[PDB]
Amino acid sequence: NGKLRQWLIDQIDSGKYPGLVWENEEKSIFRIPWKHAGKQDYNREEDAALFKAWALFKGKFREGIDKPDPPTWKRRLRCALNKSNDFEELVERSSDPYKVYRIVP
Amino acid sequence: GKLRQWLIDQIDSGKYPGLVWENEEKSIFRIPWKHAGKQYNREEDAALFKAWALFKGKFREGIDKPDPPTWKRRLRCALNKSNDFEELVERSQLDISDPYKVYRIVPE
DNA sequence: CAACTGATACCGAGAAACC
DNA sequence: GGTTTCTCGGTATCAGTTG
Repeated sequence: NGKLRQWLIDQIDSGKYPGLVWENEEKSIFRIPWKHAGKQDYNREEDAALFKAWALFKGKFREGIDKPDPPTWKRRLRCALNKSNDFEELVERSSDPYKVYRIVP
Repeated sequence: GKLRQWLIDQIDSGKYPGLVWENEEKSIFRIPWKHAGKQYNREEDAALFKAWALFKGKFREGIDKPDPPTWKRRLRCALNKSNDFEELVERSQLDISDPYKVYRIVPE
């Protein structure tokens, strides 16, 4: 139970994802890159990495077993972030597009 | 456990399309497992889940608001957890038009 | 129907709530 | 002690939009 919140915090603190950064000292709001896969500025490795990391973490994707599908990984994390009460996107603040999310206690 | 019989009675009834026996031994059956849209036979397909909530007194006409999603859910959570039935995943078919799941009645 | 979306239907694991 | 429902935290499909 409650794997998403802790996992995403760990992924931000990890520093393995460029653009996945905190935006205040309290570690309560963060920015998340949201590049479109069609556009040219879409570096496949770096812009799909966090979604692939969430599919791997939950066992939905297994390397060398299943066909990669970045669009499904993207949709899975978005649907999860919308559903979860722990996160709330701040829309008035969302070439390098992104989203901003606040963590609620 | 009123489920295990309740179900053979509804199969032998045949009051539900897509809900058939698979052998003359009365031991393996199909149960339709369609995904709702926004509504396309929203009452023919919901009949079994309605029947189950009516039976177990979870839905009394004129007292509760109808709710197809939770009628199918309850019946499905019951069938999967039940010990009187097992699913034959190798024969289930969730990738066709008019899809279904196949179960076996274990004797006891 | 490529990628993407919100809204909604759906699912399984415990945790109750019944029987 | 034995079945069925309830909770919860996600995941999947629908009916479109290009977010």
